[PDB]
Amino acid sequence: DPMYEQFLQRIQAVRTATVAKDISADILEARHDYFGRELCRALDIEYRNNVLLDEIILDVYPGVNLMEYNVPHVTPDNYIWTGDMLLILDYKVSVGHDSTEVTYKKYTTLILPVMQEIGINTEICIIRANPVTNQISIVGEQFKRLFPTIPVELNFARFFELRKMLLDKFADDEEFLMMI
Ligand SMILES: [Cl-]
Ligand SMILES: [Cl-]
Ligand SMILES: [Cl-]
Ligand SMILES: [Cl-]
Ligand SMILES: [Mn+2]
Ligand SMILES: [Mn+2]
Repeated sequence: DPMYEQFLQRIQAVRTATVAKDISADILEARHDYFGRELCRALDIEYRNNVLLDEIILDVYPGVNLMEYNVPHVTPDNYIWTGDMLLILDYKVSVGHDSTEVTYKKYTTLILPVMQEIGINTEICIIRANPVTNQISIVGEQFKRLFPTIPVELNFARFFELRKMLLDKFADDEEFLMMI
C-alpha cells in the first residue's frame, strides 16, 4: 500500500506539531478520497474529486455564456449528468452530521439559484460514510432513487491506525493537541 507507506514514513520522521497537524489533515483527506473512489466504483459512475461549478455548467450546457450569470466558483466533489437532471455530489467521511449540514447549506444556497436561472434541474446530494461503522447516509432524494443500494466494501482501519500513531507520538504536546 504505497499510500499507507508514505504516511508511515512521514509519521516516523515528524518532530513538530505544525508538521504533524498537516499529516493529520492529509490522512483525513485521503480517507475522504478513498471513500469517493470506492463509492463511484460501486455505482459505476465517473470518479471526480472537486469540479469547478463553471466546468460542470459547461459540460451539461455547452452553449452557456458564463458571463451572463453570477456563478459562484465552488468545487463540489463530483456530479452526475443524466441528460435531464444534474446531481451535485459531495463525499463526507464522518461519525457526525455537522460537516454534512455545513456543505448542504453552502451548496443549496450558492448552487441552486444560478442553476435555476440557467435552467438546469439540479439536486444537492451529500453521501456520508461513517468510518467506524461503515454505514452510508444519503441526502438527496433523486440520488436515492437512482441508487437504492450501494454495494461498497469499506475498510477505514488503516487510516485509523495511522492517525492514532500520530496522536500517540504527540500525546504530550500541548501545541499539537490544540491544533487538532
Ligand atoms: Cl517535523
Ligand atoms: Cl466548494
Ligand atoms: Cl456524469
Ligand atoms: Cl470528510
Ligand atoms: Mn471536495
Ligand atoms: Mn467532500
